[PDB]
Amino acid sequence: TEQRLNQDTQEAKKWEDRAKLALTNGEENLAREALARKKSLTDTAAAYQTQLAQQ
Amino acid sequence: FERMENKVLDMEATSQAAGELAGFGIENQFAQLEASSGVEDELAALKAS
Amino acid sequence: FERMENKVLDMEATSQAAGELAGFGIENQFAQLEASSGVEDELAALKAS
Amino acid sequence: RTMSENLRRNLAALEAKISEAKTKKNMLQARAKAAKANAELQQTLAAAAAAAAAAA
Repeated sequence: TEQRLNQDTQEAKKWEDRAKLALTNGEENLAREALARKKSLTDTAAAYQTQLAQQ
Repeated sequence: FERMENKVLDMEATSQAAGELAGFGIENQFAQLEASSGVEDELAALKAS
Repeated sequence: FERMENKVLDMEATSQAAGELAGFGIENQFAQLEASSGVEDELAALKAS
Repeated sequence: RTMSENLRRNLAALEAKISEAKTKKNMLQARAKAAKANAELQQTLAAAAAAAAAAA
């Protein structure tokens, strides 16, 4: 679970960058999409922290 | 020719009726709205940068 | 000649429709942006030299 | 050309949730393996306590 956690905490930063790269092109319709991808990664990363601390 | 024109018009109306009626319903009818994505708040926060 | 012109126009529209529709989707639609590479930060750092 | 816009939005709204499902399944399969490892451990600990070799 420690390996999985480190993947998703860096995959989210990829999508955070790609969102800002869309707003500088004004393409809000695409920035919202990248933010939606980020959200579900942050939500599941919190599940690993809870699981790992218990284990 | 007259008899076969009427079959075409029956096909067309049957197809349009089902598609029009399938155009109703909340999931489709909301999918036509631009801000439906639900991330508008964090977009507004990002726009603070 | 008139009958065979219409076949050509049906081929052309079929080809264009699929390619246009395949032009959508995040992976393609982001591939058209120059800074999509994700290494812009370390490029900016290298530009400090 | 009103139908084609409607379909083209519906088509994007599907793949957006194939992406969500595919990230959740990874976290759920992880949890399913962990839960099953602990079940086998707790079963082993109970069987050992039922033998009570230390009491014999």
